[PDB]
Amino acid sequence: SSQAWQPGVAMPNLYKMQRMLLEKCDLQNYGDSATLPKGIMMNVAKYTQLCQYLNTLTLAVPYNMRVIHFGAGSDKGVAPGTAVLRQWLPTGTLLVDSDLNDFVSDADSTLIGDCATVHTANKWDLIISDMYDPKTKNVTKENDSKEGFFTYICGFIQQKLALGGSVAIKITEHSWNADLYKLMGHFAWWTAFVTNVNASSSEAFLIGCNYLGKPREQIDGYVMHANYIFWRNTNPIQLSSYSLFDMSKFPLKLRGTAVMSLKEGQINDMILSLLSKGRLIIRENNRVVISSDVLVNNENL
Amino acid sequence: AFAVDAAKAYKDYLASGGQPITNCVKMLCTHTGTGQAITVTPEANMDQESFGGASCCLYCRCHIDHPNPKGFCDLKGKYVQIPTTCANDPVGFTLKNTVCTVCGMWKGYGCSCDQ
Ligand SMILES: CSC[C@H]1O[C@@H](n2cnc3c(N)ncnc32)[C@H](O)[C@@H]1O
Ligand SMILES: [Zn+2]
Ligand SMILES: [Zn+2]
Repeated sequence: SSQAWQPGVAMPNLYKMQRMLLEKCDLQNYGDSATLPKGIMMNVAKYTQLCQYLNTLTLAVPYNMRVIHFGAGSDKGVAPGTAVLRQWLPTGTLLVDSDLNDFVSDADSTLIGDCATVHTANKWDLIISDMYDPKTKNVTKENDSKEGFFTYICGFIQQKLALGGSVAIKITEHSWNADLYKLMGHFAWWTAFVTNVNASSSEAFLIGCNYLGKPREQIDGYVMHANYIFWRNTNPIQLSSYSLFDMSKFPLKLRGTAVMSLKEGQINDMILSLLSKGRLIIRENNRVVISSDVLVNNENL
Repeated sequence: AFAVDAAKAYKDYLASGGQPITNCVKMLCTHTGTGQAITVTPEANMDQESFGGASCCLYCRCHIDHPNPKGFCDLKGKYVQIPTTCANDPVGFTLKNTVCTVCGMWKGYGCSCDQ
């Protein structure tokens, strides 16, 4: 359809509402590759389309915005996704990124280590994760909810995502977590978004739009992943790089969304409504302070 | 008295026919920008490519200290515009050329302050 001129495809609501059983993911156009513009890396293209899609949602965009990006390194030692995020986000946005393996980055600060070692004093307005372990792509094993970095991410969202904030967390057929889907029901809105450049992969970004800090909907994550796979299994997506050629409206608009430090007892239905519309961020506005736990060992004898 | 001269090593490597550093991060953009050399957002014009700055910095990419006395990097966290004819070697380009402190264009690749 006209989907080929979009940055990608978001899971249609009717699929979210089903009760499917989990099946294997078999993509009809599996193995096809999109033709990328000359000299553009897959991950620049993929992040550009992700950001083009996020431009269509009701993201809160305050002054002094704070964004953290997990899984930001590449096997090449650079950070293409960070470079796109920094291009997309308003100038001056504080951007922190992180990966297991060492890489060089345009982020304001970079932490190298397992994401479980990462701690921050402040809350965040946006969390992006491209974290992935290709060992999960084992078709010979049962496909169960994965923990590891997904357990970290769930706790990190509940502890350090500002009310009103948003997330985009990469999943695949085998790299997913039931609690993460359940946590999507704690946002004003959510979806699973597939980039058109990578439409032949079971990859999606699980996007939570405007965090409410409480369940708005009760989601069974095992079923929702089954619903997501059923959608992918029955809706081939035409590979497309069309949206990469129109960059004129790319930068995220600095909305100046209001930031307020509120205590729990003060969040009434009026606050919850503003949060739900991308019109309010709740967090302190203090300094951004991060750290990574380092395990110390002396292997001398 | 001893410090490694990475710039001279890369230059010599290039002149001996070495393959330029690869995987500099090229950005998507309109190519309707100002054309200035190093900017907070991609500013390529029709004759340039815009790149993530850290990925085009020899010191960042080689994991070595920056010549700056405070260790500050000119490129990290910014975007560098490279002439399309030189985009096969962004690291060599940024290391061999100079930005005009008046107009912000590359000397000899956009700076018209000598006219
Ligand atoms: C961008 S490709 C996937 C990225 O996720 C990163 N990653 C995978 N698992 C973890 C983890 N537990 N902590 C931090 N980064 C991770 C990998 O090092 C890789 O660079
Ligand atoms: Zn540098
Ligand atoms: Zn000049």
